[PDB]
Amino acid sequence: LTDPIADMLTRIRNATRVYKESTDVPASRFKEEILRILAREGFIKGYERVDVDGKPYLRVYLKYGPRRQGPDPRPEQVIHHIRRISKPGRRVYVGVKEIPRVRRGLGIAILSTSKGVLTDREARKLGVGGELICEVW
Amino acid sequence: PTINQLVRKGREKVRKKSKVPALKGAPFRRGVCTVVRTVTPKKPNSALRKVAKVRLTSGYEVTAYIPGEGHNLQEHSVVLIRGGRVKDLPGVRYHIVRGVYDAAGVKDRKKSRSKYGTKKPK
Amino acid sequence: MVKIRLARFGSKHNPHYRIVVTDARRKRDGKYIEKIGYYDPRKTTPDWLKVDVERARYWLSVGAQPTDTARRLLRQAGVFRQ
Amino acid sequence: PKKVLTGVVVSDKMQKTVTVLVERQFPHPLYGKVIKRSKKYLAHDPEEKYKLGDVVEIIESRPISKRKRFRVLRLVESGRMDLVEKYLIRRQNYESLSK
Amino acid sequence: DFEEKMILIRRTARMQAGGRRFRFGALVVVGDRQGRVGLGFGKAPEVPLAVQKAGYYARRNMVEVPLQNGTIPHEIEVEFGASKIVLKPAAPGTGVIAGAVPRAILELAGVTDILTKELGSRNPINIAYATMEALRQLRTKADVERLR
Amino acid sequence: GRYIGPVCRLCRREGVKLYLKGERCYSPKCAMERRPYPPGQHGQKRARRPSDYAVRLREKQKLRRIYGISERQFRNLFEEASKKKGVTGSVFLGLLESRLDNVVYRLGFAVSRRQARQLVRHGHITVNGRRVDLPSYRVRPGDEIAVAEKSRNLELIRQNLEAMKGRKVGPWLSLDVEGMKGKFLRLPDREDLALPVNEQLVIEFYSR
RNA sequence: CCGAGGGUAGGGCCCGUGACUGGGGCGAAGUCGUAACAAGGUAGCUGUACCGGAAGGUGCGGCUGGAU
RNA sequence: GAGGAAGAAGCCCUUCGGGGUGUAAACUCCUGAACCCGGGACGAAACCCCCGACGAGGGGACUGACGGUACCGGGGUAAUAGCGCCGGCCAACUCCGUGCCAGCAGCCGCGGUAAUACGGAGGGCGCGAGCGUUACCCGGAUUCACUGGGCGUAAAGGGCGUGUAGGCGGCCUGGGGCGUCCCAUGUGAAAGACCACGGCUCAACCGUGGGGGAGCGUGGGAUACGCUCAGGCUAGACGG
RNA sequence: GCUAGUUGGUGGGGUAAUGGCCCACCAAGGCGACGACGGGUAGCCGGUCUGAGAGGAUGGCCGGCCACAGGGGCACUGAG
Ligand code: SF4
Ligand SMILES: [Mg+2]
Ligand SMILES: [Mg+2]
Ligand SMILES: [Mg+2]
Ligand SMILES: [Mg+2]
Ligand SMILES: [Mg+2]
Ligand SMILES: [Mg+2]
Ligand SMILES: [Mg+2]
Ligand SMILES: [Mg+2]
Ligand SMILES: [Mg+2]
Ligand SMILES: [Mg+2]
Ligand SMILES: [Mg+2]
Ligand SMILES: [Mg+2]
Ligand SMILES: [Mg+2]
Ligand SMILES: [Mg+2]
Ligand SMILES: [Mg+2]
Ligand SMILES: [Mg+2]
Ligand SMILES: [Mg+2]
Ligand SMILES: [Mg+2]
Ligand SMILES: [Mg+2]
Ligand SMILES: [Mg+2]
Ligand SMILES: [Mg+2]
Ligand SMILES: [Mg+2]
Ligand SMILES: [Mg+2]
Ligand SMILES: [Mg+2]
Ligand SMILES: [Mg+2]
Ligand SMILES: [Mg+2]
Ligand SMILES: [Mg+2]
Ligand SMILES: [Mg+2]
Ligand SMILES: [Mg+2]
Ligand SMILES: [Mg+2]
Ligand SMILES: [Mg+2]
Ligand SMILES: [Mg+2]
Ligand SMILES: [Mg+2]
Ligand SMILES: [Mg+2]
Ligand SMILES: [Mg+2]
Ligand SMILES: [Mg+2]
Ligand SMILES: [Mg+2]
Ligand SMILES: [Mg+2]
Ligand SMILES: [Mg+2]
Ligand SMILES: [Mg+2]
Ligand SMILES: [Mg+2]
Ligand SMILES: [Mg+2]
Ligand SMILES: [Mg+2]
Ligand SMILES: [Mg+2]
Ligand SMILES: [Mg+2]
Ligand SMILES: [Mg+2]
Ligand SMILES: [Mg+2]
Ligand SMILES: [Mg+2]
Ligand SMILES: [Mg+2]
Ligand SMILES: [Mg+2]
Ligand SMILES: [Mg+2]
Ligand SMILES: [Mg+2]
Ligand SMILES: [Mg+2]
Ligand SMILES: [Mg+2]
Ligand SMILES: [Mg+2]
Ligand SMILES: [Mg+2]
Ligand SMILES: [Mg+2]
Ligand SMILES: [Mg+2]
Ligand SMILES: [Mg+2]
Ligand SMILES: [Mg+2]
Ligand SMILES: [Mg+2]
Ligand SMILES: [Mg+2]
Ligand SMILES: [Mg+2]
Ligand SMILES: [Mg+2]
Ligand SMILES: [Mg+2]
Ligand SMILES: [Mg+2]
Ligand SMILES: [Mg+2]
Ligand SMILES: [Mg+2]
Ligand SMILES: [Mg+2]
Ligand SMILES: [Mg+2]
Ligand SMILES: [Mg+2]
Ligand SMILES: [Mg+2]
Ligand SMILES: [Mg+2]
Ligand SMILES: [Mg+2]
Ligand SMILES: [Mg+2]
Ligand SMILES: [Mg+2]
Ligand SMILES: [Mg+2]
Ligand SMILES: [Mg+2]
Ligand SMILES: [Mg+2]
Ligand SMILES: [Mg+2]
Ligand SMILES: [Mg+2]
Ligand SMILES: [Mg+2]
Ligand SMILES: [Mg+2]
Ligand SMILES: [Mg+2]
Ligand SMILES: [Mg+2]
Ligand SMILES: [Mg+2]
Ligand SMILES: [Mg+2]
Ligand SMILES: [Mg+2]
Ligand SMILES: [Mg+2]
Ligand SMILES: [Mg+2]
Ligand SMILES: [Mg+2]
Repeated sequence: LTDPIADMLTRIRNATRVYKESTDVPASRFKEEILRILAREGFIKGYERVDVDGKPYLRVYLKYGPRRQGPDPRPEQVIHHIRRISKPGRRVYVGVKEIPRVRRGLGIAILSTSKGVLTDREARKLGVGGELICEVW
Repeated sequence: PTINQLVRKGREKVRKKSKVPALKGAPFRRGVCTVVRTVTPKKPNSALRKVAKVRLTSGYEVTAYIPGEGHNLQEHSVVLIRGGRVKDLPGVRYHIVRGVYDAAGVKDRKKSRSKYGTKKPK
Repeated sequence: MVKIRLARFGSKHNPHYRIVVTDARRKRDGKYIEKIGYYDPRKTTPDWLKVDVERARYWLSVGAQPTDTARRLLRQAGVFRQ
Repeated sequence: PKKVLTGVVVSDKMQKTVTVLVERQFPHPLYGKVIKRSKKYLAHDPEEKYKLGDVVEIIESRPISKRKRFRVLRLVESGRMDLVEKYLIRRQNYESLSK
Repeated sequence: DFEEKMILIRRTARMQAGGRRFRFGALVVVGDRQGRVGLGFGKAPEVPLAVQKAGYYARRNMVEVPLQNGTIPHEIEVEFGASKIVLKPAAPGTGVIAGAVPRAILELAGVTDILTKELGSRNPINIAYATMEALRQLRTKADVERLR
Repeated sequence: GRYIGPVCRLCRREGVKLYLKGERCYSPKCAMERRPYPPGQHGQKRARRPSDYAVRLREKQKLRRIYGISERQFRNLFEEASKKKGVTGSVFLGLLESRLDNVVYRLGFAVSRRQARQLVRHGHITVNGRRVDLPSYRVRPGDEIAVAEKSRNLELIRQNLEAMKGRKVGPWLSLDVEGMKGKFLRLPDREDLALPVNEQLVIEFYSR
């Protein structure tokens, strides 16, 4: 397991595409700060530090839209799209002036700065840049 | 490829092959005709297309097409050539310019005269 | 010697000079040390001469040597007024 | 200011001169990945007091010889034969890279 | 009512003993230039029938596109099979920068200022289809907050 | 230089009346009144559906032929508008309507833009007192387009200013008749000129 | 002393050219047969080996991208 | 330039009725490129001279190659148009001639006796003192794909291991602050590019003024992530 | 795979000045898959053309730096 951050984004994405109420990821302080933002932006209902077989996990409670009417009842997602940006094979860093705007504004870019994990909107306010972790909408 | 593989090897910028090597970078080349004859074209066409074997100042000896109706070109005819293959005459990659050196224009030409070295009729 | 003179810019039959400090061995319109204003011999615009006197007097102070007509245009600018 | 580098002494078989391997990192100009490059410098050791495996600092200096334009500034750390072996093991791998 | 525009009329053939026997296909987009657009593909043994049959499905398959000052809210990229369509919001003085196929769909839906690009296979059918699904997934700041 | 050949064939081709002569343009002898179909052997044949490229080309030629201006100057004015600020469409028509020969026409000094050009070109016009014989001169807000004093006793300019004594002009214009002089107030809107031209199609033509 | 270079000798690389010779591409209006595509009339393909005017054949092993 | 026929001749097409070139021409009036005379520059005020003091300051004169040019004024003649294309892409169609011939051709393709594709003609489209052609560069070409591609059968997984270098790497804590992020500061010449104004009658061209940037030097600051050093842990891995 | 002034040292010569720049001796070192050595092509940049950008291509005109003056070698004069 070479990229826990991309493994968590993928655990969520695989979980949301089958409409799970939750899914557990192996826990870490950097992961919680990333989920901390998904809640504070409504992409998730939130998480809780659970344990499985004696090992510290993060149970992430997923969130979807209203049921739909037609041949496809399955409801619209709330996290339509979440993908890794900076990777172990290619670190990606932006200064404050080059922070991108995910989806014209309707989306969030998650950064790690020396003022902590922040959205692109948060980061522009505090005027810092950092490692472009991922993007969500 | 991975990002590391791209660092190690890069992307190959492939070169373009000139379709007119005998020109040696010029827009035109002067030559002298050696063989002036007709050549039958390939399928599915049938004709007797007029071709000249030209000995170029660039050193090359090539076969250029003689366009238009009728010409006045013979062995030793000085001639200017330009790029331009004839699709249906394999090996013919160049055209002789009518109306330069010993190439006459097309007689009684009225339309498209600038492409056949024909001056304006009064 | 560094000098103070007119490097011609502009166009044909439309001269516009920059009163300039440069090494005398430079070519006329070549890399100059500093610009200290403009000059327009034809008096087209209604302010056809300008001099940064804070600097032009420095270059005199430090050694520079204006040409004849550079000096005259530096005179109409009051760099010599006592 | 006089450029200062940090590297490990990978050779000392010269009189009054040690060979210091300096390393550096930067993003690839086009592919963004962080890549490592390295360069050796012939370092003036006027007291032959620096030993194989010493992480040291060299400072840009007026020319001492042909290729010697750096003197050792100070010791940074000692006993780094782990780094000297990586360099030597690569040089030993070159014999297999021929024909 | 709804404005229509023929996009594609092609003739396909099928083989039998005695020879080939044809059939026609009509790509028609309908819309009001106000936020409502539909696309339908119609096949019939003669051109006018297929054209009319295509207008029919176009009304039975519509999409409301969230126009905002004549541009789309957010940039979107959709792949339909091997065809890919790109749409990017654009300011007032822009125009509709698009190939013939996507231009017709954006124009009739009221889009006046957008940047587009076709990539991948440029098959007009699959490109027309990919433009609809792109419009169909456009979202407003409203729906974003509604979802969260 | 400019196009100098038969001008009714343009209107007949464009399917609309372009007022390229002034007087006969309102008579029953106007070509579009008698033969509102394109010139040549095939004018009275049934038109087939035009390609999208034809449509945009036709609109562009309609807009361009109106001013009798060259495709070169046309395209250059357009390119300026494209690099200019705001909406290219408005600015294009604005910079079009700011030509001296065009303003001279709008002021009723001349019955046609051709006439205006020959007026400007023959120096019978001034700008802010300064004589200007350049048809492509750009008029600016605040200017003043007067008849040359040494030309005020000219039959053609007389009859034309007669016919304008109380004729309106564009809101962006004024005209002191009898004094033979007007003012360019501001650069016009598309609203101020209902030219039979969708200009967006001209944008789309040049975006190919 | 060094030294432009000239001289003797021996190497290396590259270009142009050569009696003759190898196969290749194209032309097509020819001669021979019909190897492949259907079970293509011996299922095909295949590495190798031996052989035959030619396509190709056969041996050994492999593959199914083989009909019934 | 304006006016100027239900519309001359000629030429082209035609169902022989007529249609087209076409307000195009002729014709009328208006203006007046050219050229003919009058005047005629800006660029040139310094060095020098005189008073002052060989300075400050003031006063005086000489000098134009371009050039009798630009330009101003006065007069004044209707006064060069050509080139490409009209099968599809691609805007623009008919008649004759030819009959797989002669020829066209960027690609697809045209020509074998009713060719919108050859040759001419009429007509049409596009540009215009230019119009086309050839060569070459970037584009379209996400067709070397960082942005922004792929590899079962389309071109593409190495015959299989083992392993060197290298690339990459788990949970928690602290030190350092190399990467990384922020602030300040130096550098980033002029021209060009861009925004505004202005000077040649416009423009081209040119002048004046305006805003930056990356990158690198320096000082200061942050520590999440990556790195490094240290200490722990057992979910990876290895062993009993 | 490359290297004998080759890489380093001591001494001296030489220059306006550091240096194997040069010489004498001592040592056996220096460089290379992060591409040495060799072959080919090319003056480099501000910029220029194109491109949505990233990028690609280019360096004529103007400005900066370099190199050269029939092919080579050389020093003299000199602040240069
Ligand atoms: S008379 Fe009619 S057709 Fe002729 S130019 Fe005037 S408006 Fe156009
Ligand atoms: Mg990325
Ligand atoms: Mg010759
Ligand atoms: Mg044929
Ligand atoms: Mg002869
Ligand atoms: Mg060609
Ligand atoms: Mg022609
Ligand atoms: Mg032709
Ligand atoms: Mg002098
Ligand atoms: Mg030494
Ligand atoms: Mg909606
Ligand atoms: Mg597809
Ligand atoms: Mg796909
Ligand atoms: Mg927007
Ligand atoms: Mg495709
Ligand atoms: Mg296609
Ligand atoms: Mg009107
Ligand atoms: Mg349309
Ligand atoms: Mg704009
Ligand atoms: Mg007069
Ligand atoms: Mg109108
Ligand atoms: Mg374009
Ligand atoms: Mg010798
Ligand atoms: Mg010798
Ligand atoms: Mg000798
Ligand atoms: Mg042979
Ligand atoms: Mg067989
Ligand atoms: Mg058989
Ligand atoms: Mg068989
Ligand atoms: Mg066999
Ligand atoms: Mg045999
Ligand atoms: Mg035999
Ligand atoms: Mg046998
Ligand atoms: Mg067998
Ligand atoms: Mg097997
Ligand atoms: Mg007339
Ligand atoms: Mg009639
Ligand atoms: Mg008629
Ligand atoms: Mg008639
Ligand atoms: Mg007639
Ligand atoms: Mg005179
Ligand atoms: Mg003068
Ligand atoms: Mg004198
Ligand atoms: Mg004085
Ligand atoms: Mg006059
Ligand atoms: Mg008169
Ligand atoms: Mg006339
Ligand atoms: Mg053309
Ligand atoms: Mg046909
Ligand atoms: Mg075209
Ligand atoms: Mg057409
Ligand atoms: Mg014949
Ligand atoms: Mg015929
Ligand atoms: Mg053709
Ligand atoms: Mg023809
Ligand atoms: Mg011109
Ligand atoms: Mg040309
Ligand atoms: Mg290209
Ligand atoms: Mg590309
Ligand atoms: Mg990629
Ligand atoms: Mg592909
Ligand atoms: Mg395998
Ligand atoms: Mg192999
Ligand atoms: Mg590591
Ligand atoms: Mg880690
Ligand atoms: Mg740490
Ligand atoms: Mg720490
Ligand atoms: Mg740091
Ligand atoms: Mg800076
Ligand atoms: Mg600059
Ligand atoms: Mg002005
Ligand atoms: Mg910028
Ligand atoms: Mg710093
Ligand atoms: Mg540890
Ligand atoms: Mg375990
Ligand atoms: Mg075990
Ligand atoms: Mg020494
Ligand atoms: Mg010296
Ligand atoms: Mg040496
Ligand atoms: Mg020695
Ligand atoms: Mg020895
Ligand atoms: Mg290296
Ligand atoms: Mg390599
Ligand atoms: Mg050479
Ligand atoms: Mg691109
Ligand atoms: Mg170059
Ligand atoms: Mg050049
Ligand atoms: Mg130069
Ligand atoms: Mg030399
Ligand atoms: Mg010499
Ligand atoms: Mg010579
Ligand atoms: Mg010599």
